[PDB]
Amino acid sequence: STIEEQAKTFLDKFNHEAEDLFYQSSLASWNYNTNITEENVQNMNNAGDKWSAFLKEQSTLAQMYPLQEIQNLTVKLQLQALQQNGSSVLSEDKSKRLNTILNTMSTIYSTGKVCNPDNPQECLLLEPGLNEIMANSLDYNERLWAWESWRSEVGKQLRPLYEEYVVLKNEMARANHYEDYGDYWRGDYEVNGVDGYDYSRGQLIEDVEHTFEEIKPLYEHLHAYVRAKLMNAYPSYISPIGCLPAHLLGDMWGRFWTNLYSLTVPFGQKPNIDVTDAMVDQAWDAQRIFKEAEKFFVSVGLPNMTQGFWENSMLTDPGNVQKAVCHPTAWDLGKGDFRILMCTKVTMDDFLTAHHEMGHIQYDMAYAAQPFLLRNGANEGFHEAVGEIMSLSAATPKHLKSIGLLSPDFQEDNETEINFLLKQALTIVGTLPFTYMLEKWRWMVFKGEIPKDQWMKKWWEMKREIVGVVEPVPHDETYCDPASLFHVSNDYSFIRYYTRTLYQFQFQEALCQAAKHEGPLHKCDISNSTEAGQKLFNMLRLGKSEPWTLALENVVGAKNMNVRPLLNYFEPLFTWLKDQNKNSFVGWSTDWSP
Amino acid sequence: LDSKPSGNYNYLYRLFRKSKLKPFERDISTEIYQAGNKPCNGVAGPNCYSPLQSYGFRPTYGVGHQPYRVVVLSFELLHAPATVCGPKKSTNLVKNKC
Repeated sequence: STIEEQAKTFLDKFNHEAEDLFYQSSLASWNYNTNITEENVQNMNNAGDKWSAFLKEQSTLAQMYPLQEIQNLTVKLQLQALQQNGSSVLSEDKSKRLNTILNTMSTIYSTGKVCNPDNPQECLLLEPGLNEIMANSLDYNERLWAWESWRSEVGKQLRPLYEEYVVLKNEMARANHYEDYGDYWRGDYEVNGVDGYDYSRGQLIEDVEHTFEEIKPLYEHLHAYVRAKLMNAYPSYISPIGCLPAHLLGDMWGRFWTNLYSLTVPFGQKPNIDVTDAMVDQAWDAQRIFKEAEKFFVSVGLPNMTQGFWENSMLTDPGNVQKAVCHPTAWDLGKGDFRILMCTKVTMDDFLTAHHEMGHIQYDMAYAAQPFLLRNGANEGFHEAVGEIMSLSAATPKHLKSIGLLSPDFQEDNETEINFLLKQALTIVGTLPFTYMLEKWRWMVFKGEIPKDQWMKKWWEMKREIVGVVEPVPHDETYCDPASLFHVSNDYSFIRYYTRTLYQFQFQEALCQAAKHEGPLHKCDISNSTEAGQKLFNMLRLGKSEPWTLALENVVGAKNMNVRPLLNYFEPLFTWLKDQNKNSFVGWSTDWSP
Repeated sequence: LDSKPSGNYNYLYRLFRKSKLKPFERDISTEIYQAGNKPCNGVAGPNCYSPLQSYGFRPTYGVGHQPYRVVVLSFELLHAPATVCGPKKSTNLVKNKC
């Protein structure tokens, strides 16, 4: 009896009891997320506490197994994820301090309400109020005031907490045999032991960088185009050599540029393709969308869903009674139970959301044959990539023609194609430079090459050569502006979206070149293509068993990080934006003096 | 019929055994497993796990985890006087006919 023979038995026993406790916690999470009730709150407390205690106890039992004598790769990966000490490596008081820091940062971000404008009765809310009033506005001064107000009242309250937070994270990751907490986040995409397909943690530092140097021009062209369309509505404030201030980038943090579609229309006479009238005409209620979606999904070749999904999942409004959350979630409870939590609305974006949120379910049911710890993606970016290529497969006008929700006399031309590509570039390209900047910033702050004395001057001079925007107000060191995001104030990884986009485009080009499709890459569809569905299920089935470095070429053909599928998706847009941007200067530089 | 909202932790499940079974052999033994080379010395905690775990059946499962009732019939062909025979039946009789 070697360490591996007892390790597989320990792993199987852990898998059984952990899937039992995971089913308990996930059914608790479902009946809270469909019913906000204090009994479900105490169900949250009990289930989460017992799951945390069980995980800590089994991690302490798993620490005694050495990871060097074991040869089987699945046992290696599962016991390596089991031997993660986490916050237990600290002192008790240090761990309690860090947990309270995380909780109070979450409550400051969640309850941060601006009360600066006029008398303090008018306290506009953050989520329904502030994003709405910045998304659709025409006043520079109000946007500047709201920006300064939010950034001040978040940074002044969060900066010493962020100091203690950063130093505690750095010292615990130094105590967990790693070099950095940025190294700990880079350790999620870790592949070791495989010859021919080898990978490392700090490799993520360069993994985006060179590929960003191959995606830098096209975004630049988009950048040029948007300032070419943003000096019309904002006079005497905007300079092409100096671009434009960061509060005008759609959302609060430059994450999405999808709020600039109306102010950056390609050509205003022809509206974009819409199907809300066609859906509401024939009364496609709440379930018919799901039935046609699963008909399309089985037309790909994916297997059917169980009856236990249809009777259990909440497929409509929560109603006046039985308060819930209206957020799209693809719940995997465990033992054969799959659910979709969403509030159904008659919307095209609801159709895209529904397709995106059973794409995750169809990814979930494929690796169900894998053990409990392998019931995930080999990297965190496969899930949303699969969901969004399922959404993009339903976003083509050819799919809308075949589905019956389009007039057959309607035809597609170059104008509709460039309009859809310009709309999608406000979604895909919008997140990527902010993602690379924020991930690199967090990595090099956590590493120690950015000292404590300066964080934000380097942030503003560093934003200029990646994002390329002006500081709206001249900014000192005192505030804590880059910590005012949901993914930073709640300790979440952010490179998942970059990985998602540049792997979903690889998946898209692989599937629609393996489906014998002739034409541009934005017209690719998976209707009536069983072979592409089989090759999709080939990588959906594996999960965390095979490494994602090995799983990348199983559908695509390459091992390394790719931008060429995104170039092929965006090449007509690239050519006509090279054609259009002729009398407007390209490039950004620090010639603006404030 | 089976499965409970509070959890059907009554029908358990044997996962661990020191050797494979034999046909028509029942093993009623909740005895400890010895994963480590070290003796457990009774009911112990590290590397000494119980081989029996509960199913925990709920009504809200899928096809692959729902409780299924299974009945297995096995016929024997021993060289003995057979006690079970098929229900061979007759028709109405006839009078004074060839």
